[PDB]
Amino acid sequence: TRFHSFSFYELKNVTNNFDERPISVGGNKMGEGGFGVVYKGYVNNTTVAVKKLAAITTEELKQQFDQEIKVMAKCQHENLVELLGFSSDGDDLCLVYVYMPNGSLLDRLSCLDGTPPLSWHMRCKIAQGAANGINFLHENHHIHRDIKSANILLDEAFTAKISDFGLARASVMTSRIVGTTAYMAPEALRGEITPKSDIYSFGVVLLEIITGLPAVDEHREPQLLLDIKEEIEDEEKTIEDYIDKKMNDADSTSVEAMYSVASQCLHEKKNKRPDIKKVQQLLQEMTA
Ligand SMILES: CN1CCC(n2cc(Nc3nc(OC4(C)CC4)c4nc(-c5cnn(C)c5)ccc4n3)cn2)CC1
Ligand SMILES: CN1CCC(n2cc(Nc3nc(OC4(C)CC4)c4nc(-c5cnn(C)c5)ccc4n3)cn2)CC1
Ligand SMILES: CN1CCC(n2cc(Nc3nc(OC4(C)CC4)c4nc(-c5cnn(C)c5)ccc4n3)cn2)CC1
Ligand SMILES: CN1CCC(n2cc(Nc3nc(OC4(C)CC4)c4nc(-c5cnn(C)c5)ccc4n3)cn2)CC1
Repeated sequence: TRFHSFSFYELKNVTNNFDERPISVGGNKMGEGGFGVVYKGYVNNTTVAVKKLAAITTEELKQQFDQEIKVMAKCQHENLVELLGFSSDGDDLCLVYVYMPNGSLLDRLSCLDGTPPLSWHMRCKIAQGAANGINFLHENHHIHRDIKSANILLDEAFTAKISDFGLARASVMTSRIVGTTAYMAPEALRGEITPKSDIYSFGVVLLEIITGLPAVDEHREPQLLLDIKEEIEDEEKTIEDYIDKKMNDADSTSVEAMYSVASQCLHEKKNKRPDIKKVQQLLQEMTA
């Protein structure tokens, strides 16, 4: 697959000079990370998302921009975001993607901008879709290294689409430890590079789908959502205590079936964790 080489001013045109005001206000800014700002645009009579990279050295940022392109050139799947083009220019790095009508999983779980809560049926399909996207990357010998709800984007049909490949690796140890701390496997925080870590991170994403809570809340007991696993095992709290109350269609059997998959993904021992193929098989058996 080949990408369109855009000019910074030819991208400044579609985003109305990268209007930093929100969409609701009438601007073009639709969100931010980690590591730049996602902007709304229209080009070839189609809506696009333009991410403007912000500088955590600028030489290391350029490497992630390059990794992104390399992975996006090789990998293409139904449950993966598609790269449209990029702007190289003089210290101005921008990536172009197709606009995701429903934004991110993080934002739909928090009902940001007054969006309706996701039903348990929509949540099961989003989890299945995301596991299919991770399956494609693991089959194509890639490790994402940053599986999180802000990187699981959603289209008009709520089709889960994995994004941000700026840290992905082919198929081990490393001195430069990267990823999101609230989602990292114990061994990943220790410098190991294994697709078994991507499973741990997906286990956190699943607890977010069950609870509607963020992975980390400094003003919460426990601060890390992955710790609720221990509270449940210790009978300190139940799964019912943690189930998102913003659902009317969540049956106790399939919620506990999804919790079982998350609990297994969240094993301390990377080898005692199921592979993405077992994850997909369990998530499929959950909608039966
Ligand atoms: C600082 N940086 C700014 C941006 C700059 N730049 C890149 C392009 N275009 C481009 N670059 C590719 O190489 C990489 C990813 C940059 C290293 C590339 N690679 C593949 C490919 C196919 N299979 N695989 C495994 C990879 C396909 C298409 C590609 N197109 C234009 N400007 C590079 C330097
Ligand atoms: C200042 N800077 C401006 C921009 C300029 N620049 C141009 C490119 N274009 C590019 N580069 C590739 O390089 C590698 C090998 C991926 C890294 C590349 N590779 C493949 C390919 C297909 N199979 N494999 C194994 C690789 C296809 C197309 C490609 N296009 C990248 N940077 C550099 C200097
Ligand atoms: C300031 N600067 C602006 C940009 C301008 N510039 C344009 C290019 N375009 C380019 N460069 C490639 O490769 C090199 C030179 C980076 C390594 C390249 N490679 C492949 C390819 C296909 N298979 N493989 C394995 C590689 C395809 C297309 C490519 N296009 C390079 N510099 C120079 C001056
Ligand atoms: C009420 N409504 C307000 C509007 C709302 N909404 C829709 C979008 N569309 C969107 N947003 C992206 O980014 C986020 C979620 C803002 C941060 C995004 N990102 C990429 C991407 C792929 N890789 N990388 C590195 C980035 C591709 C496509 C995208 N599409 C944003 N908000 C829906 C609900």
